[PDB]
Amino acid sequence: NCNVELALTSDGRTIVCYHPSVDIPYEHTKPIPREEGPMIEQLSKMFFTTKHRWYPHGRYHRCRKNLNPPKDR
Amino acid sequence: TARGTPSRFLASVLHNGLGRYVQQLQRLSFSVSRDGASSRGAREFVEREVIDFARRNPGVVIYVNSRPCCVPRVVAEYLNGAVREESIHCKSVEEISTLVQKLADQSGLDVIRIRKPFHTDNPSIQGQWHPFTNKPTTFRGLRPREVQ
Amino acid sequence: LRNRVTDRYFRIQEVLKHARHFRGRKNRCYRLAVRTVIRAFVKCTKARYLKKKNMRTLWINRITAASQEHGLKYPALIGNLVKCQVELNRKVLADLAIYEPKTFKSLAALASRRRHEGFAAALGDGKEPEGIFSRVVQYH
Amino acid sequence: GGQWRLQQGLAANPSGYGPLTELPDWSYADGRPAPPMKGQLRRKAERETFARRVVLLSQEMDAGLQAWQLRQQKLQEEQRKQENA
Amino acid sequence: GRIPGRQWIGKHRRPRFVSLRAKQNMIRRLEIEAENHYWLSMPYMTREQERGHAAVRRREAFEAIKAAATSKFPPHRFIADQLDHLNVTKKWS
Amino acid sequence: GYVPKTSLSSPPWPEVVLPDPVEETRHHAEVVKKVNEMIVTGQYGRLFAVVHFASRQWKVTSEDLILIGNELDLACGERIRLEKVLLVGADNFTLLGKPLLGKDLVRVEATVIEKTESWPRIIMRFRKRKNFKKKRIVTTPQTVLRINSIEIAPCL
Amino acid sequence: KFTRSRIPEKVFQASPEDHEKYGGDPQNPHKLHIVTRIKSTRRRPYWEKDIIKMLGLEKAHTPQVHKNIPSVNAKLKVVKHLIRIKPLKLPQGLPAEENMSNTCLKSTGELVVQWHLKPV
Amino acid sequence: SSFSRAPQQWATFARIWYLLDGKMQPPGKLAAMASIRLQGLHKPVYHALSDCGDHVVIM
Repeated sequence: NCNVELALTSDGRTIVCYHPSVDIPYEHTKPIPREEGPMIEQLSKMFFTTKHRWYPHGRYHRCRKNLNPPKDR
Repeated sequence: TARGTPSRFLASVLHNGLGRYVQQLQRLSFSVSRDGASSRGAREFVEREVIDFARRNPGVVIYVNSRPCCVPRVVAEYLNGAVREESIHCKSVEEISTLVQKLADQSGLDVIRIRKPFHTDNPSIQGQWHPFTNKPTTFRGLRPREVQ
Repeated sequence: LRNRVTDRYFRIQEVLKHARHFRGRKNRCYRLAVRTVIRAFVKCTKARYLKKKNMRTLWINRITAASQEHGLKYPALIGNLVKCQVELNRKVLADLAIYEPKTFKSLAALASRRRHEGFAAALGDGKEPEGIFSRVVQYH
Repeated sequence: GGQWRLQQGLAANPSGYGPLTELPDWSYADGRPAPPMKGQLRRKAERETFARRVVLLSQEMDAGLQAWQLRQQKLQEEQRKQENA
Repeated sequence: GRIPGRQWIGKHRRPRFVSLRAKQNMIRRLEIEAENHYWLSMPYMTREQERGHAAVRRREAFEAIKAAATSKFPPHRFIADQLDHLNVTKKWS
Repeated sequence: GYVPKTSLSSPPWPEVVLPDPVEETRHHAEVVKKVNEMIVTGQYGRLFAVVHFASRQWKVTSEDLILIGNELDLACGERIRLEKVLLVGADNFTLLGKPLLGKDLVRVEATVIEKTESWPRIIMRFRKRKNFKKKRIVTTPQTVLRINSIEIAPCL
Repeated sequence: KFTRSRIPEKVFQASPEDHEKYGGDPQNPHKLHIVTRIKSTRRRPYWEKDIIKMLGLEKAHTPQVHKNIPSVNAKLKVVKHLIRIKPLKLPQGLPAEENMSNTCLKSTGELVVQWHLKPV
Repeated sequence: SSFSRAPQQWATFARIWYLLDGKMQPPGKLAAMASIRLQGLHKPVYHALSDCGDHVVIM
């Protein structure tokens, strides 16, 4: 994707760039259409992750996790 | 260290600079001792400087007690309810004066680690990046290897 | 015993409050706590330098990503934004890449155009006019 | 990129001398200039000392050359006055 | 392969080879130092012209050093310090 | 002079011609004029600005906060015109200087929120078997600024 | 053994080709040197360390003014591989007392006596 | 821009599927393109903790 308009100013001290947004054309669009081991295996295959992420952790790790973390924005 | 200490994101108290700056310190509670030696600088501060400090910023209300509960100490109370209890034990007059001026100039938020040196509510004005910002569209929007 | 330490509890607890989040007897026993806490404080002191280094490599990776998706490379964009006297650092360039992509598109186009002006000037040696965006603003 | 900056006469480091580091960072809303930053005060002192040393060394070597010319000229005068009587 | 004693000491030492940036770095140091040879190749005065032109400044610089070294004497002592130590039990009346 | 169509004959990079500066400076003049109309007619929303304050560049917008690691020598609540703006952009256009924008063109104005110090930071030195252990506690002063306004003038 | 090095006079004789290469002329030599340390005095002998400490070149990458006399040239010839030497060119004269606070040193060597920051 | 918080985050951090032709190519250059895409190093949002990798289908 490349379409912007650059222009050095008259005295040549600032660079003015102009860049409107490219809107998606209507013609480029589609219409809207209208156990325990096996559980880890099924979740791993459905989310494309390893099995190791799905086994639980002990109580020591469950307690250090911050329960009201600082939230920004 | 920082992995043992808590942390917070940088913020103001109540949007303190948009419309008007409001003095975020609410009270100061000096508790000097009359016949004392650790409160020598405290008595110097009370005799010399607390009048000028109380006139310099009238948004704070300053209580001075004699024969304290514990030692010469200052108890700064802020608008968000936070209470900072500093001790002026065995401090001279100028150290007490600059500590009080420090207490007047800060907000009640904790002095724990601040995660970012900046905090923007609306960080993107042209629209935050998603993987389709710079990909071009296709004839009727067909993904690769589609027959029709 | 004429005078002996009545105060040692607060010495131990002065060190120990920094070891509470450790694992095993490092968080209780004071020999192990002093060893590991001194180790952790030295690690913090060196990790400031490593923090600045790692932040810079992160900005370099983000600028490289968002310059590859315009066809450029990282050294082209950095070396040609210098030659326009655009003295933006890496932090700002990476954050413009992340949040504000039309400005990074404009910067990539400026870097590419200054690159092409540099190519035309360097290949065409001799008395030739210099390019427009390759103009240098002098400071005295 | 700071090897190209030397070929333009600019500083190698953009944080060196230039408009980024030798203008005031801030000014009041009224328009009053700020009390100057202490980096510029230190840097002006270093620049002053450099110029003072340039002036002093130039004056010293100029006076040394002039003194040598008077030594040679007085030497030849005393020799010519020993070429008499 | 095994190098017997230690990599960079001894009889059989570890092989090191010179890359291209190593050569180019040595080259640019060589160019800087050759330009230094140039700027040292043209003195402005000779030895008999320079003789004694900075004698006065060098002598007064040593006289400043000498008068700093030979003024090393104990500080004064005042009454007001001792009585300002009396002030440590000031009370309110 | 002539080399036939061969794999190493033509460059792999695509040939590009730069336009000669006559119609290019005409194009530049019309673009600068039209951006100047967008500025004077209020065709911008809120503005962002890369601003070189104390020793580092900040992506500053309106209504927001900055932490600075030094005394600024100002009591709390006074406003500030941050000079050394060095990029200012909107939803549709940017203006970036060489290396700065002029003081007649961008006004960025900030307020001093608070004057704190940092959290107590640890400086600990330790060389092993040499009995080398030193500890220092530092608290660096900090000021937090509220950027109030980034307005722009139609001088191009 | 490794001993202090004498550099023969014949390398410090400027050729006309070098006069064409660098911006120097044999008659009318430059008045002052700008010497800068670009290389560390560790893993150098004690005499080179001494001469760097005693030409005022403690800090690397700082400009330092010295005379163009054969004694300073002798010291600089001892330490000519740790330093970079350029001539102090003066486009205006040496600064008068009113102009001397508002001076500057460009990286090309010149000491301008009018230091502005506004564009041309 | 002007999205709600959850869809904007979902749009930023979603992973994409890239088809990669593999006829007459060396395995190393295909591996370069594939590993750059898999670590998420082709994204300005990239971080090693964020797990912003994508799917690559080398046929």
